[PDB]
Amino acid sequence: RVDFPRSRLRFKEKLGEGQFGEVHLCEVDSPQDLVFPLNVRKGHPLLVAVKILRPDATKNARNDFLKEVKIMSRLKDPNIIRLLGVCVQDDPLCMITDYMENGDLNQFLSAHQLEDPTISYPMLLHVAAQIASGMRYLATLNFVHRDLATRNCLVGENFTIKIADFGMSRNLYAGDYYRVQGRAVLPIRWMAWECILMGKFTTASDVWAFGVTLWEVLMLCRAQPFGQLTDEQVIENAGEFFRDQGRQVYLSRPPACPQGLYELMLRCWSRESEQRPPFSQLHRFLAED
Ligand SMILES: O=C(CN1C(=O)C2(CCN(C(=O)c3ccc4[nH]ncc4n3)CC2)c2c(Br)cccc21)NCC(F)(F)F
Ligand SMILES: [Cl-]
Ligand SMILES: [Cl-]
Ligand SMILES: [Cl-]
Ligand SMILES: [Cl-]
Repeated sequence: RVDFPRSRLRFKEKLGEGQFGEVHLCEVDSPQDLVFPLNVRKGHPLLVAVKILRPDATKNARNDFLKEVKIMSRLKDPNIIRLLGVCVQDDPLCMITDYMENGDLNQFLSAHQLEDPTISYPMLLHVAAQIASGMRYLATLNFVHRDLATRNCLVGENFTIKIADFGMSRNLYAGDYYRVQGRAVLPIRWMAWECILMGKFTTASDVWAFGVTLWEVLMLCRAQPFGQLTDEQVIENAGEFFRDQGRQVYLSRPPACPQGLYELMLRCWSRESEQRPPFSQLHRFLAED
């Protein structure tokens, strides 16, 4: 219940610039003194990522950061960001996690093509299975992510995946969010129809977003969901799911995706939230395959 020693965090480079803070890549000085679940290979650099709140950030930003610490303090799964430690008794407030050396999954995967930098079909399924495993864990906690997408996943060594949540402000992904003055920013292309129409976010809407995330993976992250349709058309499509007159449209089957796997995606996009498969089944399907 004690702070990680802030003085042992040695800056190396900036990983991200946020509205109210920054994420740094740091080395941990003399880490064997602290093992704090640090995974140290003797005499090698222990690299960590540190999310830091600017000390002069607004009171509201500090309040939101303190709530994030509370949420993050519960998350203990190999496929979700895990806290190695925090520095919160004094400023700047910080949260420390393992460094994932290959960055976000969208940028990582889009450099690859399906093997004839390549990636095999079984490896794509292994990536997707890890995401499903992380979401399965969140579901056991009754924790709704609300923004699952490949841009919010991180890649480490050997295609290991962890689910994160960068928020909605990065310029690189601005086109993935729908902005209206005075409203929440919304990842409409990943959202179940009931999220769009009623603002109802649940584990079942996380399953829908998982279907879209799986589609992205099988597209090698080289296409945006519903990419030829306008934001207005995507919102209109949510209405068609509600109306249930056969005019709703779905993401198409990726070239890399067999029909059986596409049918799993379609189950994730069931109109009725209760008919969507649970993450325990999605993981089993993908891990067997
Ligand atoms: O994970 C979170 C929220 N959260 C993040 O998103 C990040 C990690 C990713 N990030 C980065 O800037 C970045 C970029 C390249 C990187 N390489 N290696 C690490 C790394 N980080 C944003 C900040 C973070 C840290 Br750090 C500490 C504590 C929480 C978080 N929430 C859990 C759930 F909701 F999703 F389940
Ligand atoms: Cl710091
Ligand atoms: Cl863990
Ligand atoms: Cl390809
Ligand atoms: Cl591979």
